[PDB]
Amino acid sequence: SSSNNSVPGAPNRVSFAKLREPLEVPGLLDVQTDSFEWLIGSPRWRESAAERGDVNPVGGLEEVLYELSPIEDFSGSMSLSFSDPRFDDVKAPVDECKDKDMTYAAPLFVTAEFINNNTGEIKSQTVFMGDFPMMTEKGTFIINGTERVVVSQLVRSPGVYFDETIDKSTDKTLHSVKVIPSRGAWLEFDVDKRDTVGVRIDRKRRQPVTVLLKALGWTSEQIVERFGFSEIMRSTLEKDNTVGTDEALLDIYRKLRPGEPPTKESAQTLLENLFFKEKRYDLARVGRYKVNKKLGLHVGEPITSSTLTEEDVVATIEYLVRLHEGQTTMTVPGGVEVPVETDDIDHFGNRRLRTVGELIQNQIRVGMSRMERVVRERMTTQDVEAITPQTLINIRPVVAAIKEFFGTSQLSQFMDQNNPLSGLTHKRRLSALGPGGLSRERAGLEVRDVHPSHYGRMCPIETPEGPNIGLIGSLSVYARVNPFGFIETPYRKVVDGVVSDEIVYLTADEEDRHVVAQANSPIDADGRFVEPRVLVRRKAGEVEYVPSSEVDYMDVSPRQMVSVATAMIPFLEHDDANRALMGANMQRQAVPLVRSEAPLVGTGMELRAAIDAGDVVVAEESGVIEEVSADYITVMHDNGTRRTYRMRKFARSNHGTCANQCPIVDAGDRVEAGQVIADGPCTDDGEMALGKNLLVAIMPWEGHNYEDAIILSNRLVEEDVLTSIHIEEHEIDARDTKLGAEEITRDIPNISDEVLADLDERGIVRIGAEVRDGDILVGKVTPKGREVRDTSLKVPHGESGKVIGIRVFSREDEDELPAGVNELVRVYVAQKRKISDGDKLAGRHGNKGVIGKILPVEDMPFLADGTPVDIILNTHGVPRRMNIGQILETHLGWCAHSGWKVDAAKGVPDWAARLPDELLEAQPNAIVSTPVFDGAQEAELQGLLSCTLPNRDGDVLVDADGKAMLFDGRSGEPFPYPVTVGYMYIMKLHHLVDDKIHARSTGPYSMITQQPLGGKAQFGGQRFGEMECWAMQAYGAAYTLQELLTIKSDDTVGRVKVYEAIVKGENIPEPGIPESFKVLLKELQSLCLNVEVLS
Amino acid sequence: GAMLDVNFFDELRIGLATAEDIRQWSYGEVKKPETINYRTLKPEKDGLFCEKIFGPTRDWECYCGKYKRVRFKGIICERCGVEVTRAKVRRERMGHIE
Amino acid sequence: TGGLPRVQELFEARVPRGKAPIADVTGRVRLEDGERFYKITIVPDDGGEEVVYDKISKRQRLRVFKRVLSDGDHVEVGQQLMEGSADPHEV
Amino acid sequence: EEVIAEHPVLLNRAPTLHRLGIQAFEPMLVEGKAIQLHPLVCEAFNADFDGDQMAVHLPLSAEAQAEARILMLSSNNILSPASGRPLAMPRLDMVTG
Amino acid sequence: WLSAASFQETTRVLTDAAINCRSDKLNGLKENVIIGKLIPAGTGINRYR
Amino acid sequence: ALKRLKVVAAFQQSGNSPMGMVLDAVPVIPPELRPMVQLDGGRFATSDLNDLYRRVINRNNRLKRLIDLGAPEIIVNNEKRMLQESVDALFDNGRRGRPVTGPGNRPLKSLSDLLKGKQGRFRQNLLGKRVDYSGRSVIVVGPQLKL
Amino acid sequence: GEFIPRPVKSSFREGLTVLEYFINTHGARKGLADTALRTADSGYLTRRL
RNA sequence: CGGAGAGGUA
DNA sequence: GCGGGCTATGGCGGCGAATACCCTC
DNA sequence: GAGGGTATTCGCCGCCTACCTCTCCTAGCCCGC
Ligand SMILES: [Mg+2]
Ligand SMILES: [Zn+2]
Repeated sequence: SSSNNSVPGAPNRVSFAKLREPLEVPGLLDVQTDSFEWLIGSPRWRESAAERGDVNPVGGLEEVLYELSPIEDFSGSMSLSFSDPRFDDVKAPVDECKDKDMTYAAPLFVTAEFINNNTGEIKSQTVFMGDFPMMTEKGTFIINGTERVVVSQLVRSPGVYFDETIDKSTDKTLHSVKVIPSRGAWLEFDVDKRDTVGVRIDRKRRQPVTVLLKALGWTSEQIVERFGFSEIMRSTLEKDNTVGTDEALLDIYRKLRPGEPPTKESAQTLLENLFFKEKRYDLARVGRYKVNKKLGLHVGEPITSSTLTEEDVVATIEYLVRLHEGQTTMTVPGGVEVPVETDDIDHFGNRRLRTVGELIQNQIRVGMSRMERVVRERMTTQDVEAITPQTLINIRPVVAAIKEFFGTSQLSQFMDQNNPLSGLTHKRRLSALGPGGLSRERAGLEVRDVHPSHYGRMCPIETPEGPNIGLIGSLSVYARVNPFGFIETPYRKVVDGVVSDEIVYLTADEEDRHVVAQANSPIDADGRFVEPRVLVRRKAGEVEYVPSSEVDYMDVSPRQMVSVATAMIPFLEHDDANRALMGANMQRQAVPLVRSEAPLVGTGMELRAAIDAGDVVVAEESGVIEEVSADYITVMHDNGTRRTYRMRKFARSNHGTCANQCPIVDAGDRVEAGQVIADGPCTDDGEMALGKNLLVAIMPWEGHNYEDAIILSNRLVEEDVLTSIHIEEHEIDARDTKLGAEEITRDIPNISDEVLADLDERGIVRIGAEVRDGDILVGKVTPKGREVRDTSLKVPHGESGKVIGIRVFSREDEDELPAGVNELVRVYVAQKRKISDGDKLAGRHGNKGVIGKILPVEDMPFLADGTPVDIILNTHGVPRRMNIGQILETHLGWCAHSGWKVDAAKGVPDWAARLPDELLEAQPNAIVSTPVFDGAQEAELQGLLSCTLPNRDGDVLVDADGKAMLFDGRSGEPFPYPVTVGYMYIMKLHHLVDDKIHARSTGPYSMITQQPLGGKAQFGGQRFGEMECWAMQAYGAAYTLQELLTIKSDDTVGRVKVYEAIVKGENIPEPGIPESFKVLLKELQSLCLNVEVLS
Repeated sequence: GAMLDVNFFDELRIGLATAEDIRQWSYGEVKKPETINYRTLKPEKDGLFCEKIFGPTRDWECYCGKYKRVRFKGIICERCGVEVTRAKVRRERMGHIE
Repeated sequence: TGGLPRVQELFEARVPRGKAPIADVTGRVRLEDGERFYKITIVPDDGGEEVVYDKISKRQRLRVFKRVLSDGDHVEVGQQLMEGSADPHEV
Repeated sequence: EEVIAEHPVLLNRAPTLHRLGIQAFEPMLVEGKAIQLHPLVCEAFNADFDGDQMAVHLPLSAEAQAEARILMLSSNNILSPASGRPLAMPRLDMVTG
Repeated sequence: WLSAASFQETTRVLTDAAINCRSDKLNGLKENVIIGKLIPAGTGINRYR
Repeated sequence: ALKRLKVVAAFQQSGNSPMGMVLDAVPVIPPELRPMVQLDGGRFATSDLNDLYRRVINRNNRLKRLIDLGAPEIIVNNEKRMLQESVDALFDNGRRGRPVTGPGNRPLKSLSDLLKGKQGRFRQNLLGKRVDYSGRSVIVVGPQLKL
Repeated sequence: GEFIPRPVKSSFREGLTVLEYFINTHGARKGLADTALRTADSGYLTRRL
């Protein structure tokens, strides 16, 4: 009945679930953590591969080194090779780097051996290859003291693809094929609208296939021996108008290298160098595997090639010619049977995933290629018997590539740290847009779709809402990635009509040739479906009623297609997809409240989500708590060892929120390994807590909750229910300056000591001081040539709070400062924000809105016992938006808060027959759970509403319908009809009105086009666009438009004159000529155009 | 027709510019690919930011330093050759490359 | 087209898409039946000359004006013989 | 409070699809940091209260103020210029009541 | 040539206008807006202004 | 002949010779409209216009030296071609051949780019402005107000 | 754009199963994509008019 | 406050 | 030996203009 | 082989508005101190 019986110290949250889960949810950071230990070839990855891929365990760095080496000159008199990459201990701990500014990296070394092929002398050395950024245990990278996430990229797997199209002119089904290599040259073969098979090597003229066929060494005899059963194949040679092996080669040269002697040897070199050597063409292991699978070439020999071959290039032609006709089977000589068919380019078998390891490997590969070019250049301009490995290797390209990737890439993204869920969701993203993928505008509506192959591998609900709709996705819960980059999802094997154990991981390609059943299906613990028919995805995601003897697999749980954030919405199946998407996205925007409290009606995906996120502290090993304080826990292990955990208090996140850890254990308790020993930002007893439980009413009220507005009580402000803490970060440094030298000190000229009261001896303000909008935080002076110029740090407009911490790095203390600085003083100001009018709230069901009004607690609808409601939500928003799940949540929340007791005096009521024990009775403030797709039914909700406990006296405030009888606090009369009341879970989004208010009259101006600046942070003004100009013109209001466009924006004299007139009692002057017209005139003149104004 | 502008506009004409027009617009020639020096943080001479072509960089001042007051209004510097006027002139004057 | 693209092509005065021929002189027609082509000949009442269009694909239907278009039927000057959208430049 | 009396203000919501996207009102100071919009102009502005924002403009000269007061005043713009139907009509809760 | 250059294809319009040596009699909403002059409509007509 | 006469009559009717297509001088825009700024610390990042002007000036000076000192025809012709290409890229970078790209393999902003597009001079500075006496905030419903 | 012949058989009061929800997501997302495309398409026409 | 990239709200 | 400056093959539709393929003299 | 009439392919142009936050702008090498 309970939710999480595996975690040692878990709360007893009871569940309404009826279905057993065969498998436990995997680790939620395993992709990011495993794809990197594969890169560095850690022992753990080696052990993991031993029970699977023991045939050839090689890491990414080792593979790159083996592929690159040996490096030999043209004469072959010398060589250079690399082997056994090795890592040393990280220079500094993760906290040290995150604090100072250093990158979390470790040294890398490789054993380089130089062999002279004419003397036999071998010289070996250990060459330092540079610092390698390492991954923290949570799946992030610290680059320049900032945490980052390397997102996975969805791309098209290399291979050969056949497509089909209809010719408009003649209604003929033209076909095509394209060999897509990795780092190679394209090779098409079309069938045009004259039944003439052709080629388009690179982007050249459409040469007939027979050209290259003969150029490869074939003759008409063989060309008609293998090809010829197709009419077009023979007709190609019939009308080719050219013949001859050397003639064909010279034709290919005419089409390939224009303007150079067409010699047979040169054509051989060009062709068999472009498409066959080793280094220009790289199908890669995945590409070779896909080509062998498609063209049915080999099913034996382990893949030991990355280059094209004659058999493949002729099998492509055979496949195409058979395809065009109507054939549906082929068996290329010495190959297994394979069908003929087009390829869907969106399928999850035809598009793979590039993870962090592969991207970093590619960047290291390009750096090593540059270094190889350098070493080959230097290997011929230096004397022999003086060359050593250290004298030829230049590490600069590799370090430059690593820097560029980790600092200037579209996949290395700033981590989201609004709350624990946002970061975890960020680490599990699948993006299609990147260096090698689609484009945000040029992408059509067929790549922004939900494909049937995505069932169980990418969540269909959680996507952005704007231009990135369909381009960024989220990995599912039970899904994993295989060695080649194709995502797999678990399935439960069913044999002889019995749903057995032994989960087996499948791929989309494999899954397309089976029949899998629905998880939430009736089984009776005997391996035999209770019901006759079960919906199943037939072949192309076609749900169908099917005989029970055809099923071959079964989903693990009815919670397998959704992601982590979508699995925390209770009653998800009662909400429409749009509102569910809104709620899933909004759950990642909630701010951490000052005090956290877990829901009453959660789902269950909140303990594992919190633990895997890593914001809680988990005991390393079992033991007995010795001394617990606000700053440190000390577990006295069972072997005499003591390990003290330190809690990070009142820290700052990337998004200004407050991260604060609190121990939740006492000094005598005994803990177990893996038990939650402290809490985090949005956690309560180890479970996510992003909001609060509030008593809600569902009536319209005086038009204040009009059009999605909200009404709050004043208790939530007095008692600090929805209060939050935010932190700012002010930083200033003193440079050397051409002027020469600058100092931070209390010596600020022209200012009395009264203003500098809060300043101290050094120059910084006192911790525990109060700062308002405009106040010296770090007083300094820079001699701009005394010349001393006060450029002291000031509190930005609209900022206030208390200075809680100051960090100063001094060059005198041999700190790791940037180049050309001496001090890097930094400050922190924190302030508590209470809920106000204009702040945004929302639930888990896409019900958002701003706070229209905050009533006093006296004139609020109060129940018969005198308890006011906390929040009022309008009735007109619910039935239109198809998110009825909020009403069910309110009902169940009231039932949970009130506590209940099913009266099974004479048999359990028929509506509680399938209700687990420990759920037939509950005590007030009981926490329950309703899994996302297997939870509380409506009959159970009605039954529970029918039996709830009285409050203090024998009075039930809410009847069977779930509606109470309220009183009008503003007039006193009771409302004529009952109202729906209950408890729902509300979150406070990061869209506070204090950040969205801005005004201006005058201030900074731009320099080229002398118009106000844009932005709330340099004052700046609101822009009067072009459609507003159209509106003003349609009103027929010439003078307002003229003043707006002339004297308010870019009329330099006009602005000063207007200000001087308004400050006095004068009348506004006349506008002049704008300043953006003179710039245009000068630009037109600069384009050599004589533009003049004629009177 | 109206030089800078000033209202009472009647027509705005456009046309190709001959070498003579382009040489008449220019106040000088640019014949050195130097923009600005780093040590003194001043524009070079005969560059793309010369103060003897496009105008003074400081109101009523010379790169020579000979004249640095309003009283020296309108006199072309005898040492550096930079005319003494307001710094806004750099938004108007143009140069040419032969 | 039946939406914003239709509005755009109407205001851009482009050839519609499913351009349906429109008569240019009142007269009877010797309608002919064939695969991938329909021959529609304009036999004017005056009898000066006969215009004809034989490239009409069989996919498009025949407009119903006054009964469906039939062989040997008199038509008006601007009547649209087939079904679809007329090209603005011809009317 | 005396200074702002009888001085109209221009409010604008983006996108400005049509003419009624800019209308002139009269300012009265309130408590908070949000702008209070009369419920009957929402359809003209196509605005809602789930996170929408708006801009504010102040005409200075006498001609601009006269234009705001006579041409662009909200109470004088009740009918849609496109069709002539009223746009300050009650809706939702008012219709139900 | 000033209202067409602000709509589309600035380069083509400018190059053709320069060859044809076209003169712009500034009379229109867009042109008067660009040159900062009262638009000729509504309260900007002679009888009203 | 219709198009030919279009262009020929265009050049005939007015007193505009067709000799303005071939340039002997190149105007330079004023500096304050093509300014160069310094990043944090005092390091100047060059503007696109300045780099193109610099390339043209370099090529012009080197060709002038080659012609003045005397040289085989091939070198002079090659330098004249490299000056033609630089001047073409100044006015319109990317129209012919590969765009002249700066750091990070991105094409430079020529003088033509200043006038065209949604971010050009017109549709960004002349048909719309940034105006003072304006603000912005969130909107809430006031039911006690009047129309 | 073609209809699924299943069809979806449960109201949002009862609670759709997993397959019904998945096959509903298709039409759910296509509408938002089309809405973005249409808001992009309309402004160009309005400016031209 | 000039440019490039990433994320987001209506 | 280290620092600073100088140089060197996943949009798509519309449209027009610069150019393949075939009968005629 | 030129003429006149068809096809054919390539290049250019266009693709809503307003606002908020965050990180980074070359590499090699030759000369100078
Ligand atoms: Mg809204
Ligand atoms: Zn001087």
